[PDB]
Amino acid sequence: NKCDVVVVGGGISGMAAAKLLHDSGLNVVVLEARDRVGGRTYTLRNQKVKYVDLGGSYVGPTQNRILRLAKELGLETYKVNEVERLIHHVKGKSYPFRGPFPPVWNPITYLDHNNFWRTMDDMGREIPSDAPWKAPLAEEWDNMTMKELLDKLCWTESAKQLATLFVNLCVTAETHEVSALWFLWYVKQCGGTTRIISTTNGGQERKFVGGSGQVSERIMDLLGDRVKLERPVIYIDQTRENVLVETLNHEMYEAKYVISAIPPTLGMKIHFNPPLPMMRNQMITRVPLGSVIKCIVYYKEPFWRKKDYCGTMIIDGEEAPVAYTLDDTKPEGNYAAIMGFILAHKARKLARLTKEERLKKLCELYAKVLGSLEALEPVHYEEKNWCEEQYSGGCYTTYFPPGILTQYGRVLRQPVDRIYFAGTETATHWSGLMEGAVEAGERAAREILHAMGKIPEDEIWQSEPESVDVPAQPITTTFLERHLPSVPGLLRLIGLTTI
Amino acid sequence: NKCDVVVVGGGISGMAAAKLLHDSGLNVVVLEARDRVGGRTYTLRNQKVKYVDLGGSYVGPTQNRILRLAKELGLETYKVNEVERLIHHVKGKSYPFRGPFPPVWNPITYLDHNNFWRTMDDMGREIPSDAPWKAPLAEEWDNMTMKELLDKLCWTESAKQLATLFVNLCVTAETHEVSALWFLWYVKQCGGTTRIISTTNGGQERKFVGGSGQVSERIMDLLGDRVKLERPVIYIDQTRENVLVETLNHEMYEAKYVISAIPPTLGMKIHFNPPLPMMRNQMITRVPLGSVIKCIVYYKEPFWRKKDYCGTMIIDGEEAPVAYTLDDTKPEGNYAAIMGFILAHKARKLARLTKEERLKKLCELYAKVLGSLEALEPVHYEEKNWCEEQYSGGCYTTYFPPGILTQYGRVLRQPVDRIYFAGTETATHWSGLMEGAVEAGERAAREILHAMGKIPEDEIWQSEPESVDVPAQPITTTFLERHLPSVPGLLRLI
Ligand SMILES: *[C]C1=C([C])[C]=C2C(=[C]1)N([C][C]([O])[C]([O])[C]([O])[C]OP([O])(=O)OP([O])(=O)O[C][C]1O[C](N3[C]=NC4=C3N=[C]N=C4[N])[C]([O])[C]1[O])C1=NC(=O)[N]C(=O)C1=N2C#C[C][N][C]1[C][C]C2=C1[C]=[C][C]=[C]2
Ligand SMILES: *[C]C1=C([C])[C]=C2C(=[C]1)N([C][C]([O])[C]([O])[C]([O])[C]OP([O])(=O)OP([O])(=O)O[C][C]1O[C](N3[C]=NC4=C3N=[C]N=C4[N])[C]([O])[C]1[O])C1=NC(=O)[N]C(=O)C1=N2C#C[C][N][C]1[C][C]C2=C1[C]=[C][C]=[C]2
Repeated sequence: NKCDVVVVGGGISGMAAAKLLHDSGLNVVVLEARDRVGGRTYTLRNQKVKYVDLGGSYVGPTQNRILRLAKELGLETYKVNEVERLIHHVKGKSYPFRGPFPPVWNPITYLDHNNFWRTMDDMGREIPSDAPWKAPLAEEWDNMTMKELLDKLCWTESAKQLATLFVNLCVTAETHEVSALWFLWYVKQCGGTTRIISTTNGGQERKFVGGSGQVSERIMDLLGDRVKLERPVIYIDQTRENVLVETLNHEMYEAKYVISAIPPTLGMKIHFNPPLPMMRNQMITRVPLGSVIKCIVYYKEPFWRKKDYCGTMIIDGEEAPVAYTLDDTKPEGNYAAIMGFILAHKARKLARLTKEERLKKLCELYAKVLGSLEALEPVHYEEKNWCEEQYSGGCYTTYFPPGILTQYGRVLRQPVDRIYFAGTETATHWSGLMEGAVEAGERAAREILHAMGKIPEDEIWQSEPESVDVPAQPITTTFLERHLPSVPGLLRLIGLTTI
Repeated sequence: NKCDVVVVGGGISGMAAAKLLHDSGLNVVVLEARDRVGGRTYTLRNQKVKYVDLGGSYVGPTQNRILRLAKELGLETYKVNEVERLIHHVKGKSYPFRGPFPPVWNPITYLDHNNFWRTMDDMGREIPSDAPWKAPLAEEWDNMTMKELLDKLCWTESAKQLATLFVNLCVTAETHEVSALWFLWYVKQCGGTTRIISTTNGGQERKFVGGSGQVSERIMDLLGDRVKLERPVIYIDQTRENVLVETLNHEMYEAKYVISAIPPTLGMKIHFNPPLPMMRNQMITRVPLGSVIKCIVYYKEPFWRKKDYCGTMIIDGEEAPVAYTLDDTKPEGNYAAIMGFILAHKARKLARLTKEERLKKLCELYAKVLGSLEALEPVHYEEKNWCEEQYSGGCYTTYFPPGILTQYGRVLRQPVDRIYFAGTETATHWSGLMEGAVEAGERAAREILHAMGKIPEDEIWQSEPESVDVPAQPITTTFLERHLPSVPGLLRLI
């Protein structure tokens, strides 16, 4: 009933906010719609898999907040398998390689690929992480889709196809669905192209032993009966001295402040009194989440390793249901498994099939890519289509269609009277991921602490010490990578020598 | 409590559905979130204006359903003033003209303008009204914004600027915000470029005497206590024999079927049990409404008429708060007024100002465009910013960003168990307008009648006889309009 702060949403962000406030001595309540905490993280446990992350899973260097929170809760990480060769499957053929990027041999295609990634990061440097709408060319970039940008930048189909796969994989959306400004911000605020795409030294380096769901679960353990499950919030009334928060199951909660720790668009599920300001009212109708099915196929052994394949496959082409896989085998070497994502339009298209039909398609794909009949012999299968989730809206995160980030972006984490906004979408570093969830939850909590006069203004945003367990190697480039011309750059160079 | 059909939303679509079901002998309840009916229509009454439409207002030829429904309810229309000259204000100068289209005199510009409008309609002919995702090039066109299309098609800045204004005015959204497929469908399903843009013989020909709000009000009068105001729906449960509909004010309604007559995205405000199917679950997060402030400045006299101006202004350029106006003077010739729309990003930008500040900006603009100091002497002002409305989400209607219509469009009016979908967004003719609201409400009602075995399948969709009061003249083109080359066409010929 009565408390200091109501946190709407018991995902990592809401739980991190609640924990910080609780630790500070405030009385907090977490109102969670589902019969579980964790939200876009979910760790299934059964005898066949032991445990498996069906939602958010990967953590890595530079994600120091999630690493610190998890460590404090008694969790450990392990390294995703990248010992053996990666595979790039292009035009029906597999090409093994090493390093974050698939190598390209054609001199022209090489220049084009090199220029694409370089330009993505170049453009990124012009975009403030905490205010992407302040980029010098914000409007120009926001008024273009990523498809238009790729069409302009890529002088080869090879680069365009790989860039497209990259976008689909990064933000579970099609290149024509998303703003170029927003996508460029998204990559930059994850530390750039190399950091976001890498397993070793990147966002996919590690997973939590026992699953990421433990983060939210262990915070719930700490908070006890303060977490209220199956309490979807339907109504927030700020017309009186204390904020009134009502749930679907007919309960009323009274608080000094509220943290909204749900995906921005899911704010639509709440009726507000007084109405939201115009900009937020419209913003929450303009910000969809992406589409993805996370699929894990289990095998007797990690047979790919015997062929000097680590389990990573970058698979291009419309026919492939999954465009990207990672080895999901336990650190102990058992429960051998391949994790694959079915992305964007394919999540929509293939949702029509049965679980068994999807398993068959994945195994047949993997058999071809790995050149291994063993891939046709799965022992178990688990999957989760996040598009079906009423209380998520999709995964991994919210994307911005053209024109929206510049017009409505500044509204995202602007308080509405006594409502403050958490959720990974409001983060400024690794927004979209578990790291961003922690950053945003703790920042929102500290905004309330400041509002109560408990901390100074300069303590709202707090730096995080680097993990000792997961140190970050710097992202480096070669002289040639920095200075090799683009394709049009080479053509202009030829033109001047001709003239 | 218990009834045959619960209609969620008491706008024109919900009211039209409820009326049809009521007339058929079913027990209906309308659950309306606001303290009023009408939704995206709202007629304000006061001494200063008598009445004024602050939402949907215009009707015209080919909109036979809204005209028939209004007539039955005892309403009449009158013609929007288009006797005198229209004005196109370009690069700081006013150019008076007659006919629906502002003329162009540069020959290359003429070819470009002609080709643009022609191509819009050409493309439209390949788009099925009831299934735009079935267009032969549906994916190609859906994966482009209108901005990209205009960039490809328009070889002149003049054409591109006017095309942009057209998009902004049509769908209260920026060219880069919207799918080309969806926009081309939108225009085509309103009868094409000429029909949608025209006052005389088009969508802006007429208004209702006394206001369009009377449509929803008079149906509420007919239905009596069946309409429940300040009942926002929060929860729909379909797990049991009868559908359970719960409201915010703690009431429970039980019905055999439900009609959702709210903007698609506002379905998000309802918690569903069981959850919605995947495609609808995501669809309702992908479909925003546009942004507009409707502004009416009142004057002592319709002074523009004295200068042989009808009051229609098409105003190019970023600086102008309002890109389009119409004379809003009463049929009697009193309550002289100019109606203007503040569109898309300008609605966002100018919302920051006070009502008085917007009035000043509009009056100064009108003084410039009309070349009249009389425009600086308003006697009254009314405005409505639809972006602020929790239970609308915007106006005039829902737009589809690139990629959405092809991926999710088929979901729009697909029933979910015992929930059927009305609302202007689900119409196949004049979707977005009051006409579409009536079409969709009556179709949704008839889907339920068919589900109950009361009517055959072929009666779900019903043709509408042409209004005798507002007959439609055909849209015609000249030989030269049809056959003159585009700019690249002329270049290839050279
Ligand atoms: C789903 C997913 C997947 C499948 C995957 C992934 C993910 C996801 N991610 C993301 C994560 O998960 C996120 O971010 C997080 O989790 C978030 O958090 P937050 O913010 O907290 O949120 P949430 O969870 O959602 O929560 C919320 C809550 O609330 C609630 N509600 C609602 N509504 C309501 C409520 N309550 C009350 N009332 C009302 N009304 C709900 O229920 C919930 O609970 C991720 N992340 C990370 O970190 N990691 C990972 O891994 C992930 N994932 C993914 C990834 C991928 N990656 C890839 C690979 C390769 C590559 C890539 C990318 C790029 C490049 C390369
Ligand atoms: C806003 C607006 C404006 C400003 C303008 C306009 C408009 C609008 N429009 C549109 C109309 O209005 C519409 O369409 C209608 O109205 C719709 O209907 P419906 O479908 O029925 O829907 P609504 O109204 O929205 O209703 C709904 C209801 O529901 C409710 N809710 C919500 N949620 C809920 C509820 N309930 C319970 N629960 C829950 N949860 C609400 O409240 C409501 O009530 C229009 N239209 C027509 O027809 N006309 C006109 O005029 C209009 N407007 C406009 C126009 C413009 N035009 C222009 C000029 C020149 C040109 C143009 C265009 C193109 C070319 C040229």
